[PDB]
Amino acid sequence: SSFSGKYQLQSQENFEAFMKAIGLPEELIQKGKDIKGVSEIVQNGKHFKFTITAGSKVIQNEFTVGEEAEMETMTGEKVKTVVQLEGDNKLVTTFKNIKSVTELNGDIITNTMTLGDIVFKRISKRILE
Amino acid sequence: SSFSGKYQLQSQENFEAFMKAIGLPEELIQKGKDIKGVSEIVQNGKHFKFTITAGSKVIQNEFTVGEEAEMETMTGEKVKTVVQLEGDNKLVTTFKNIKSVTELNGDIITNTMTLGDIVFKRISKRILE
Ligand SMILES: CCCCCCCCCCCCCCCC(=O)O
Ligand SMILES: CCCCCCCCCCCCCCCC(=O)O
Repeated sequence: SSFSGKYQLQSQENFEAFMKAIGLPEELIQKGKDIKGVSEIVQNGKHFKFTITAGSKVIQNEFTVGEEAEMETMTGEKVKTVVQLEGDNKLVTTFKNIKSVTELNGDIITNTMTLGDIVFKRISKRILE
Repeated sequence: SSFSGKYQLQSQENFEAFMKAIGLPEELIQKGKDIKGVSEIVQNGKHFKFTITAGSKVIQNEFTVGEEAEMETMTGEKVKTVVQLEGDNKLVTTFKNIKSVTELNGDIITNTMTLGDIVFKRISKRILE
């Protein structure tokens, strides 16, 4: 129903392999790979505000689903794309050669980013306030 | 008694002036000045683990009060200093020409950094899980 919440990272797979494939420096990969931080989502209808803790970087993006928006990526690049809401619990987008799926089931968000044969998966649990 | 918990930034004063004075790149100042993230402290006696969201950076430091510690600063430089306990609810340290005071008051933390005539003040609030 609503994506709003603070989410603490529980586990992830292929962080290092994904970040190397997009060109992050090895120095930032090593600094960030063990951080299990908190990301925040605020949903207002079709409007989303994301404050994402990704490794050692915090990225703050905002978009309305179905509308073209400029979003900052891990590399600092701003890509123009459209995120769609599938059902009430799946956010889907593609940018560059990455497919991204954000799925909410109960209190668990699973984010799956696919690049070639690397599936980068993050599992985060809502903080029950 | 215990600093442990997750804290969300509520307000801060003089972020830009302080970050300029320590020499942070202007591009990082502009993107970080409006981020209100979550920091986590894990305390075990005199031993502290900090996962700090500061602007657009995540900084992870560890240390024991009264022991010499090597800590990463906002610029990525590593400094050696000693963190002291003042009372039971204040951590104090000096490094370079900065004095940092971290004060716990129930569910509120006030971090005050003084650099010459600039007082960079952050007020955060415990996330109640
Ligand atoms: C598509 C623009 C964002 C680029 C950043 C990529 C790094 C992973 C992003 C996943 C965050 C999605 C929200 C769930 C919470 C989380 O996993 O932190
Ligand atoms: C003393 C070096 C720490 C790194 C410098 C980063 C600048 C901001 C540090 C303040 C964080 C203190 C913890 C309280 C929670 C918070 O304010 O996020």
